[PDB]
Amino acid sequence: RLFKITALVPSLSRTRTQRELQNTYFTKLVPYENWFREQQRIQKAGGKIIKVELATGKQGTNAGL
Amino acid sequence: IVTKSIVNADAEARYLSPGELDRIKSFVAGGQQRLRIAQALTDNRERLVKQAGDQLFQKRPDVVSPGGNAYGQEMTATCLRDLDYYLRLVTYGIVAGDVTPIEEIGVIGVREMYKSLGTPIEAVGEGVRALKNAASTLLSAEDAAEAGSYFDYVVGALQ
Amino acid sequence: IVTKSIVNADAEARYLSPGELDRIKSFVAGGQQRLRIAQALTDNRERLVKQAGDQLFQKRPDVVSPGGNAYGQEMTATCLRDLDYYLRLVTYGIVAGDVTPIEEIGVIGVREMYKSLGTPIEAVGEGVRALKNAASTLLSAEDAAEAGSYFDYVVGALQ
Amino acid sequence: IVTKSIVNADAEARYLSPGELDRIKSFVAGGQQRLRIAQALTDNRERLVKQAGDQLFQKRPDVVSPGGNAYGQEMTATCLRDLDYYLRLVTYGIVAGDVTPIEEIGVIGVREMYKSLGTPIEAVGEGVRALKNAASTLLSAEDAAEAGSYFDYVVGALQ
Amino acid sequence: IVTKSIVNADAEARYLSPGELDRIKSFVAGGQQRLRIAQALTDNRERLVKQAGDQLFQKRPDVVSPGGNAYGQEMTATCLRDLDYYLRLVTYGIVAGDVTPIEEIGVIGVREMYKSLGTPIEAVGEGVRALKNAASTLLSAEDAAEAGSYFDYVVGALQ
Amino acid sequence: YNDGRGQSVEVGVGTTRRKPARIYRLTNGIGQAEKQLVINAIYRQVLDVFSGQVPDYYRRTELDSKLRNGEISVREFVREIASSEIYRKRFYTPYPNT
Amino acid sequence: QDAITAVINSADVQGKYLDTAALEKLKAYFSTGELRVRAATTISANAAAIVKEAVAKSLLYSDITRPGGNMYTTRRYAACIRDLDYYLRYATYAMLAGDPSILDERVLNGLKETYNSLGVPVGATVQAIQAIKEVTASLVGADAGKEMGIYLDYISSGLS
Amino acid sequence: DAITAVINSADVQGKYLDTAALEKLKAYFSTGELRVRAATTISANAAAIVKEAVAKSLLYSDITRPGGNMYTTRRYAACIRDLDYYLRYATYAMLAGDPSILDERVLNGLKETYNSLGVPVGATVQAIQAIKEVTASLVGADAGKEMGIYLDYISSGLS
Amino acid sequence: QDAITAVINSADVQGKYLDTAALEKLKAYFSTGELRVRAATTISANAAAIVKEAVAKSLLYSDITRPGGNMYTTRRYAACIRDLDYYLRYATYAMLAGDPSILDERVLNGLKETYNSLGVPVGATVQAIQAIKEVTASLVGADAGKEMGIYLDYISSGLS
Amino acid sequence: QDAITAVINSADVQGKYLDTAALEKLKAYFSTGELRVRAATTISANAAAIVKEAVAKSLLYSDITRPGGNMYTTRRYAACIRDLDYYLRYATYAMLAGDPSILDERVLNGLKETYNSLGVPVGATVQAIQAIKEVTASLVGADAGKEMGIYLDYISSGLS
Amino acid sequence: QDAITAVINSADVQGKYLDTAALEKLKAYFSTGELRVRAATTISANAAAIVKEAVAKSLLYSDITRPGGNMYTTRRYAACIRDLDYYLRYATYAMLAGDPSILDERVLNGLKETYNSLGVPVGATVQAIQAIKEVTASLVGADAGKEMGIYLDYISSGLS
Amino acid sequence: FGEDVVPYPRFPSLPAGNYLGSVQAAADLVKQSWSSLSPSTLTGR
Ligand SMILES: CCC1=C(C)/C(=C/C2=NC(=C\c3[nH]c(/C=C4\NC(=O)[C@H](C)[C@H]4CC)c(C)c3CCC(=O)O)/C(CCC(=O)O)=C2C)NC1=O
Ligand SMILES: CCC1=C(C)/C(=C/C2=NC(=C\c3[nH]c(/C=C4\NC(=O)[C@H](C)[C@H]4CC)c(C)c3CCC(=O)O)/C(CCC(=O)O)=C2C)NC1=O
Ligand SMILES: CCC1=C(C)/C(=C/C2=NC(=C\c3[nH]c(/C=C4\NC(=O)[C@H](C)[C@H]4CC)c(C)c3CCC(=O)O)/C(CCC(=O)O)=C2C)NC1=O
Ligand SMILES: CCC1=C(C)/C(=C/C2=NC(=C\c3[nH]c(/C=C4\NC(=O)[C@H](C)[C@H]4CC)c(C)c3CCC(=O)O)/C(CCC(=O)O)=C2C)NC1=O
Ligand SMILES: CCC1=C(C)/C(=C/C2=NC(=C\c3[nH]c(/C=C4\NC(=O)[C@H](C)[C@H]4CC)c(C)c3CCC(=O)O)/C(CCC(=O)O)=C2C)NC1=O
Ligand SMILES: CCC1=C(C)/C(=C/C2=NC(=C\c3[nH]c(/C=C4\NC(=O)[C@H](C)[C@H]4CC)c(C)c3CCC(=O)O)/C(CCC(=O)O)=C2C)NC1=O
Ligand SMILES: CCC1=C(C)/C(=C/C2=NC(=C\c3[nH]c(/C=C4\NC(=O)[C@H](C)[C@H]4CC)c(C)c3CCC(=O)O)/C(CCC(=O)O)=C2C)NC1=O
Ligand SMILES: CCC1=C(C)/C(=C/C2=NC(=C\c3[nH]c(/C=C4\NC(=O)[C@H](C)[C@H]4CC)c(C)c3CCC(=O)O)/C(CCC(=O)O)=C2C)NC1=O
Ligand SMILES: CCC1=C(C)/C(=C/C2=NC(=C\c3[nH]c(/C=C4\NC(=O)[C@H](C)[C@H]4CC)c(C)c3CCC(=O)O)/C(CCC(=O)O)=C2C)NC1=O
Repeated sequence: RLFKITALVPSLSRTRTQRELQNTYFTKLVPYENWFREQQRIQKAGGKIIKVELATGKQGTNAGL
Repeated sequence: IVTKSIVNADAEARYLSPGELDRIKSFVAGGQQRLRIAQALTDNRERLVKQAGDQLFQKRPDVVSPGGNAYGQEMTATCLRDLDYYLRLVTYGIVAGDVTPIEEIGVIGVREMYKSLGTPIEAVGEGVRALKNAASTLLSAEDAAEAGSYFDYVVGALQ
Repeated sequence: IVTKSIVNADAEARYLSPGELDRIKSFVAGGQQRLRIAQALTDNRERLVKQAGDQLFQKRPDVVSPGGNAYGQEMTATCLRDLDYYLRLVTYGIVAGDVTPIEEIGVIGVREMYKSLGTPIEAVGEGVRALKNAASTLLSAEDAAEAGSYFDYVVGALQ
Repeated sequence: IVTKSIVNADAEARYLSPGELDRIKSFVAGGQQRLRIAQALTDNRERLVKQAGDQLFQKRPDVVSPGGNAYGQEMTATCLRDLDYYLRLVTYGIVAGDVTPIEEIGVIGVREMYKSLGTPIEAVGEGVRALKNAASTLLSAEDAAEAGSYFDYVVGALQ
Repeated sequence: IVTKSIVNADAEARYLSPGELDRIKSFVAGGQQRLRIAQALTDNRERLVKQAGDQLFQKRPDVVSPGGNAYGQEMTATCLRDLDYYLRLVTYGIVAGDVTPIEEIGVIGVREMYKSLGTPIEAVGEGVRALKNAASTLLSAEDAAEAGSYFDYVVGALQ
Repeated sequence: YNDGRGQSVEVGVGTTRRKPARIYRLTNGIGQAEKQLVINAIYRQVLDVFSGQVPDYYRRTELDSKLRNGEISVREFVREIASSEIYRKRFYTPYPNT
Repeated sequence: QDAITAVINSADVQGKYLDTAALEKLKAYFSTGELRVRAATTISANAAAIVKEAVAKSLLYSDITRPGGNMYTTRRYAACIRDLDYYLRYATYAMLAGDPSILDERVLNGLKETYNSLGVPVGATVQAIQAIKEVTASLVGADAGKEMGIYLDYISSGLS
Repeated sequence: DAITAVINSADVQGKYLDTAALEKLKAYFSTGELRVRAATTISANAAAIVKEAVAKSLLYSDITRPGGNMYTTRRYAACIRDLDYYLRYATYAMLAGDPSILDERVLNGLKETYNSLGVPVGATVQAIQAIKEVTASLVGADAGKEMGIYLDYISSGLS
Repeated sequence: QDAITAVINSADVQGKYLDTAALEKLKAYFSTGELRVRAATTISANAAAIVKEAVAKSLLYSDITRPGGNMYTTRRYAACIRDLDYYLRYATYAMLAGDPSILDERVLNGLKETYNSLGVPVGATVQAIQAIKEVTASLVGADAGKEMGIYLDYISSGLS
Repeated sequence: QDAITAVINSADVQGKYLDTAALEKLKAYFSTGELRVRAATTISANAAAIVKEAVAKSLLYSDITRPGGNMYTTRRYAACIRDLDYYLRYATYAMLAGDPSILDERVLNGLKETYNSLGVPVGATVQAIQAIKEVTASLVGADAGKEMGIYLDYISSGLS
Repeated sequence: QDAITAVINSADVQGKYLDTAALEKLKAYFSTGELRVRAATTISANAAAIVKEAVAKSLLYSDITRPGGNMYTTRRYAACIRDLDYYLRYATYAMLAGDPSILDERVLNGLKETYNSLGVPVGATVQAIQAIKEVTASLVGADAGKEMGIYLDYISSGLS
Repeated sequence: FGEDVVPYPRFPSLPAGNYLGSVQAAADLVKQSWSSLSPSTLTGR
C-alpha cells in the first residue's frame, strides 16, 4: 500500500542558487496508486532510483490490500 | 536575534543585510544591560514567584477552591513551580533577545497540554501578569519596560 | 526596519516581538545621527561623485577606452549620473535602515539590464567601491563604518 | 444520512452503492422510532433542561460562584438557554441521522467562541453530559442508547 | 434616432440637413455593435437582476425591513420585476440609439407613480446603478461604456 | 521634471506582488518552531485560512507526525491534505466543476 | 441539502423545534424514499443505455452532428455524452435528496455562462434533456419517472 | 511605511532627501517611540479588546438571535476572527504610520466579500467603533486617536 | 482488513467459496460485533479521560517528565498525549474490525524506526499502553475489556 | 494555427476536401516558407541586438526612463526588455506559421487589460514595436522584412 | 543553533539557570560578535571574487577541468561555482552564529552520499575549500580569518 | 515550485493574459459559505 522510495534526480536545466538538497536527494513514502506515475516522473527527469521497499503492504494479497 | 536573522536570510538566497547587522550590533551593545536584568531576576526568584502566586490567588480564588485544580499543598506547590518555570523562560528570552527560547520551550503546545490537565489557561495568564507586575516593581523603570514586554509576550501567547 | 519587521511578523500569525520592538526603539534612537549622515552626503553630492568616477577611470581605463562603453562626453556624463543614482539610493538606505529601498529601486534587476546595455557590471561595482572609499574619507570614523556598510551591500549586490 | 451518502458518492465518480442504499433503507425503517424519540424530547424540554443545569451546578459550582461566568439571574438564564439550544440540536441530529446539523449549527466554531466569551468549555460539556443522563433516564433503554450516543457526540466534540 | 432628426427637421419647413444624414449613416454603421450589445444583455437577464437585488439589498436594507415597501416574498418579487422592466427598457434604448423609446415608457411619469405607490425613487436609482455595475462586469470596455450610457440616463432620470 | 509625478515604485506590479513574503522549505534538521511554521504555512496556502493566527481547520494527526519526522515528502502532504474531506467540504460540493 | 435538512433549516429560521407538521413531512419523505432507492438502483443499472437512447432519439442525424455544427468534432461529441451523463447523475442525486437546491448549486451556477461563452445551443440541450426524461420515464415507472422528470425539467428550465 | 512614502514622493520628484523630508522623518521617529509602547499594550490584551467590543455592540441583538447573520457557531467564530483581524491590521498601520498597507491588505476585496455573503455593513461599522472606544480607553489619548485614525479608515473603507 | 475480508481472502487463496466453516466464523463475528459496537460507543465517550488517567497513573512525577527527560518540553508532552490518544483510537479500530492487521499496517510500520531515531524510550511507552489497557478494562467491562487489551498488547508487543 | 490548418479548417467548415484552390494556397505557402526559414535563422541570430538597437533608438533618454516615468526602476526596465523580446519572438512564430491568430490568442488576449491596470503607456510601446520593425526590416531584407512587419504591426494595432 | 542557544540548551539539560559561568561565555560571545559583524560585511563584499580567486588558484588548468574530468562540462563548472559559493556562505553563517552545528545540519547531512553517488572527487573539494580559506584569511584579517577557517576546515573535515 | 518548497502564490508573465486572471483569482476571496446548512436572512437581523 505504501512504498518506501529513495531516489536522486539531477538538474539538467540551469543551475539553481537555492540549496535544493531535498530535490536532488530524497526518501519519501508514496502510496501504491500514485507510485506508478511518480516513478514515471523520476523516469522522465533522468534520475536514478536507488532503493524501493514495500513499507506497509504484503505481497500476494487479493483482498483488503 | 542571531538565529532569527540567519534563518530569515536563509529563506532568501542572500546574505545578512546591513540593517540586520546593525540589529546585531545594537543587540550586542545592549547585551550587558540584559545580563544585569537577568542577574536581578535570578537573584529575586523566591519572592517574585511567591508574590505573583499570592496575587493570583487574591485575584482568582477558583483554583484554590476545593472544586479547583490547585487544591492542596502539593497542587499549589506545582502551581508555584509552573510560575517558576515561566519566570525562568522569561529570563532566557530577556538574555537571548529572541522569543524562540520562550516559544519552543514553553509556548508552542501549551493550550492542548493545559486542556488535558484540566487547568484553566486564563489563571496561568493572570499569574504571569502578576509576575510582570512584580518584576516591574523590582527593576529600574525602562529596564522594567524591557522585562515586562517579554512578560507581555508570554501573557499574550498563553491566552 | 519597520516594514521588514511588520512583514516578518505578518508571515507568522503573531504580533511584533519584544526583541523587534527593541530594534525599532534603537533605530529611532540612532535615526537622528542617520539624518546627520544623510545631511553630509546630500551636501557633498558633486565632489563625491566626481572623485569616485575619476578613481574608477584611474583603476579601469577600459570603459573610457574607445572600444569601451563610456567613450565620449555624453556617455561619461551618463556614467556619472549612474554613480549619482547609486549614491542617492545609498542615502535612502542609510535613512531607512532597511535595504529594501536600495533593492527595489536599483538592485533587483540590474544584471539583466546592464547585460542588455553592453555595460560591464564589475566597473559599476568598482565605481560604487570608489564612492564607499570617498564617503568613508569624508565622514566621521564609525559613522563611515555605517555609511560604508550600506555601500558594501550595494557593491556586493551588484556583482 | 442522505446528504452524507450523496456527497461521499459525489467525491467519487460513481453512483450510490448498494450498501449505501441499504443504509438509506434501514434509516427509513428506523425513522418512525426516531420521530417518537423526538416527540418525547420535544415534550420534555423544560424539566430536562432544568434538571441538567442543576446537576451541572451541583457538580461545578465555579460558574455560579461570583468569580464565575454564570453569576446572576440573567447569566444563569442564558446558561439554561445554551443548554436548551444544545438539546434542540441533539433532537435535530436524532431526526436527521447525520451529525451535520449538530455540527454546522453548534459544533464547528464553538471553542473560539467560548474562549472569547470567557466561558469554560468543560462546564458546557458537563451540562450536556447531564442532559445525556437525564434524557437517558426518561426514555426507553436502547432508545436511550440512541439518544445518548448523539449526546455523546456533542459531549466529545465540545471538549 | 431617425424619428428625432425627422421631427427635428419637421418642425422646420426645411428638409433633413445632410449633417443629420451623416449621423443617420453613422448610426446605421454602428447598429451591428448595438445589436450585439443588446443580445448580450438579453440572454443574461436573470444574472443581472440577481446581482442588482444583491447589491441593492446589500446597500439599502429598509426595503427588506418591514416598514419599507419590498417586505415579503411577493413585494420583493415585484421589486425584481421592476428591475427586470428597467433592464428591458435599457435594451430598447441600446437598440434605438437615443433615449426616446425608453423615456416614453419608463421615465416620463415615474415620480408620481412611485410616490403614489409609497416606494422611494432613490432606491430604484441605486438598483439601476447596480444593474449598470453588473453589466459593466459582464461586458467589454467599449461595450460597458455604451451600456453605461443608457443606464446612466435612467439613473439620472429616476433622481 | 515630475510633471505627472512620474511613477512610484509600486504602481506597476508592486514590491509586494513581485516577491513573496517568505518561502518555506522543509529540511532534515531544523528548529522546532520553524518546523511548525512551515507546517502551518502549507495549511495557510492550500486550505485558504485567510491569514488566521491559528488554523481553525482541522489538522490530520498522522500527517503532522509524518512531516515532523520528514519521512514523506511535502508534495505528498499536499496531495493527502487536498484529498481529505476538509478540502472536499470546503471547495468541491459548493461549487460547479468549472 | 436534503428534504430533511430543508425542513430543519425552515424550523431553525423560525427558531422552533420539530413538531407535528414537520414530522408529517418527514414521514412523507420516508414513505417515498423506499421507491426512490429502487429507482436509484434501476437508473444506475443502464445509465449508458439511457444516454445512448436519448442521443439516438434526439441529437443524431441532424445539422449539429453534421459538419458545420456544435457536435461535429469527436471531442465535442464526447463532451456532449459526458454532459448528458452528468444531467442524469445529478438528477438522480436530486431525486434521492428530494430537493433540487443541491442540483441548482452544483450545475446551474455557471452552466448558463459556460454555454453562452462556448456557443453551445440551449434548445438542443433542452430537447436532449427531454429525451432523457422520456427514456427514464419509460424505463423506471410512472411515479418515480415523474419524480425524475421534475428535476430534469428543473435542469431544462434552469438552462433556459 | 511613512519612510517609504517619503522616499517614493521624493523619487517621483527625482530629487534627494533634503530638509523638508528630513523633518518629516524626525517627526516620524518622535512619534515612533509611543507607537512602540502602544503596540505592546495592544498586543497585551487583544482578546479582551475583541471580547469587550462584541459584548458592548453585537451581543443580545437580532443578528446574534436565530434569524441573524451571527447566529451560527461558525459565523460567530468568523466574526471574532474578523474583528481580531481589524485590530491586528490597525496595529500594523499604526506602526507603519501609513494606511496604504492596510487598504491594500483588507479593503481590496472585503467590500465584494461582504456584499456576496450578505454580511451587514453597519453592524461591522458599529463593532469597529466599539473597538476604537475600547482601545482608546485602554491605551491612552494620543496613541488612542492614532489607533482610531486607521480604525476609522477601515470603517470608512467598508462603507 | 476486517475479519470478514480476512475470511474471504483465506477462502480466495484456497480458490473455493464460503461454506460452513467460514460461515460459522462469520456468525461468531456477528455475535461479538454487537458488544463491539457498545464498547466503541463507551470508549469514544471518554477517550480524553482515559488518556488523562493513564498518564496520571504511569508517566507523571517521574524522571522523564522532569528536566532532563523525554517528556519535559511542552511540545513533547503534547506529542505524548497525541501518541497515547492514537494508540487508543487505533485499538478501537482494530477492535471493531476484529483484526489487527490494519493496526499493524497503520502504526507498527514505521513507529519502531521513528522512536529509534528520536530517542523516545520504548519501555515507558509500553507502561503507558498497559495503563491504557487497565483503564479501558476497568471502564468498559470484562470481555470487551480483554478484546481491547488484545490489540493494545499487540501494539505494545510491536513496539518492543 | 498555421496557414495550413487555417486552409484545412476553412475547407472543413465547408465540408469539402482540398481541391485546386486550397492546393494552390498550399503551394504558395511552401514557396514562401523557404525564405521564412532563412529569416527565422537570421532573426534568432541577433535578437538581443535587435531589442538593444530598438530601445536605444526609441525609449532611451526620454521622460519615461527618467525619474518619474514608467521605465525608471530597474525591474521595470527589465520587464520592458523582456516584453520587447517577447514581441520579437512571437512575431517570429507568427511569421513562420504564416498566420497571426496564434499571436493574437497568445498575447493580445490579455495584454490590453494588463497594460491598462499597470498604467503602462500604450503609445511608447507602439513606438518601440515600430523601432523593432525598422531594425528587423533593415537586418533581414525587403520581403521577409515586410512579412515580419505585418505581424509586428498586427501586435501594435492590437495593443492600440 | 547559536552559541547563545547552545549555552541555553546546555543549562537546560542541567535544569539550572544562567549563572556566572554561562554569563561569562555570553560576554565573550558579545565581545567577539563585533568583529564577527565586520567580517561578515567584508566577506559579503567580494564573495564572487573569493570564489574566482579560489578556483583560479586550485581547480583551473588541471585534469578535472580538462576533457575527461568532473569539471569539464559547462553545467558541471556552474555546479562547482555554486557549491563553493555555498561553502563560503554557510561558513559565514556558522561564523556569525559562533556555532558549527547549523552548518553541519545544513550541508554535512547528505553531501557525503551525494558526492559519493555523483562521483565527485572529495580531495579536489578539500583543496578548493582550503584555497577559499587562504583567500578569506588574506582578505579579512588574522583572527577573523582563522575564525572563518575553523568552520571552513570543519566543512573540509566533514566531507572527508 | 520545488518539492520541499511550500506552494506560494506567484504571478507569471510568460502566458498571455494570465497576470490579470491571477489577480482576479486571488481577489475573489471564497465568496460563499462552505457548509451552508442554515442560510442567514437578509442583512442578518
Ligand atoms: C547548500 C548545501 C548544498 C550543497 C553543497 C549541494 C551540492 C550538490 N552538488 C551537486 C552536483 C555537482 N557537484 C559538483 C562539484 C564538484 N566537482 C568537482 O570536481 C569538485 C571536487 C566539486 C566542485 C568544487 C559537480 C561537478 C556536480 C554535477 C555532476 C553531474 O554532472 O552530475 C548536486 C546534484 C544536483 C546539482 O546541483 O546538479 C547537489 C545537490 N546541495 C546542497 O543543498
Ligand atoms: C517549562 C514549561 C512547562 C510548564 C508550563 C509545565 C507545567 C506542568 N504543570 C503540571 C501540573 C499542574 N499545573 C497546575 C497549574 C496551575 N494552577 C492553576 O490553577 C493555575 C492556572 C496554574 C498555575 C500557573 C496545577 C494545579 C497542576 C497539578 C495538576 C495535577 O497534578 O493533575 C505538570 C504535571 C506535573 C509536573 O510534572 O509538574 C506539568 C508538566 N511543565 C513544563 O515543563
Ligand atoms: C536608480 C537605478 C538606475 C540605474 C543604475 C540606471 C542606469 C542607466 N544607465 C544607462 C546608460 C549607461 N550607463 C553607463 C554606465 C557605466 N559606464 C561604465 O562603464 C560603468 C561600469 C558604468 C558607470 C557606473 C554608460 C556608459 C551608459 C550609456 C550607454 C548607452 O547610451 O548606450 C541608462 C540608459 C540611458 C539613461 O536613461 O540614462 C540607464 C537607464 N538607471 C536607473 O534608474
Ligand atoms: C445553537 C448554538 C449556540 C450556542 C451554544 C450559543 C451560546 C451563547 N452563549 C452566550 C452567553 C453565555 N453563555 C454562558 C454559558 C455557560 N455558563 C457556564 O458557565 C456553562 C459552561 C455554560 C452553560 C452551558 C454564560 C454564562 C453566558 C453569558 C455571558 C455574557 O453575557 O457575557 C451568548 C451571548 C448572549 C446570547 O446571545 O445569548 C451566545 C450567543 N449561541 C448559539 O447560537
Ligand atoms: C416598464 C414601466 C413600468 C414601471 C416603472 C412599473 C412600476 C410598478 N411598480 C409597482 C410596484 C412595486 N414597485 C416596487 C419597487 C421597488 N422595490 C423597492 O423597494 C425599490 C424602491 C423599488 C425597486 C427596487 C415595490 C416594492 C412594489 C410593490 C408595492 C405595493 O405592492 O404597493 C407597480 C404595481 C404592481 C404591478 O402591477 O406591477 C407598478 C405598475 N410598471 C411598469 O410597467
Ligand atoms: C508573452 C506574452 C506576454 C507579455 C507581453 C506579458 C507582459 C507583462 N508585462 C508586465 C509588466 C510591465 N510591462 C512594462 C512595459 C513597458 N513599460 C513601458 O513604459 C513601455 C511602454 C513598455 C515597455 C516597452 C513595465 C514597465 C512593467 C512593470 C510595471 C510595474 O512595476 O508594475 C506584466 C506584469 C508582471 C511583470 O512582468 O512584472 C506582464 C504579465 N505577459 C505575457 O505573458
Ligand atoms: C498515527 C500513528 C502514528 C504515531 C503513533 C506517530 C508518532 C510520532 N511521534 C513523534 C514524536 C514524539 N513521540 C514522543 C513520545 C513519547 N515520549 C515518551 O517519553 C513516551 C515513551 C512516549 C509518549 C507516551 C515524544 C516526546 C516526541 C517528540 C520528540 C522530539 O521533541 O523530537 C513523531 C515525530 C513528529 C512529531 O509528532 O513531533 C511521530 C511521527 N506518528 C503516526 O503517524
Ligand atoms: C457537472 C456539472 C457540469 C457540466 C454540465 C459542465 C459542462 C461543460 N461543458 C463544456 C463544453 C461543451 N459542451 C458541449 C455540449 C453540447 N453541445 C451541443 O450541441 C448540445 C446542445 C450539448 C450536448 C448535449 C460541447 C459540444 C462542448 C465543447 C465545445 C468546444 O469545443 O469548446 C465545458 C467546457 C470544457 C469541456 O468540458 O470541454 C464545461 C465545463 N461542467 C460541469 O462542471
Ligand atoms: C485578510 C483580509 C481579509 C478579510 C477581512 C477576509 C474576510 C472573509 N470573511 C468571510 C466570511 C464571514 N465573515 C463574517 C463576518 C462577520 N459577521 C458579522 O455578523 C460581523 C458583522 C462580521 C464579524 C465581525 C461571517 C459570519 C462569515 C461567514 C459567513 C458564511 O457562513 O458564509 C470570507 C468568506 C470565506 C470565509 O472566511 O468563511 C472571507 C474571504 N478575507 C481576507 O482575505
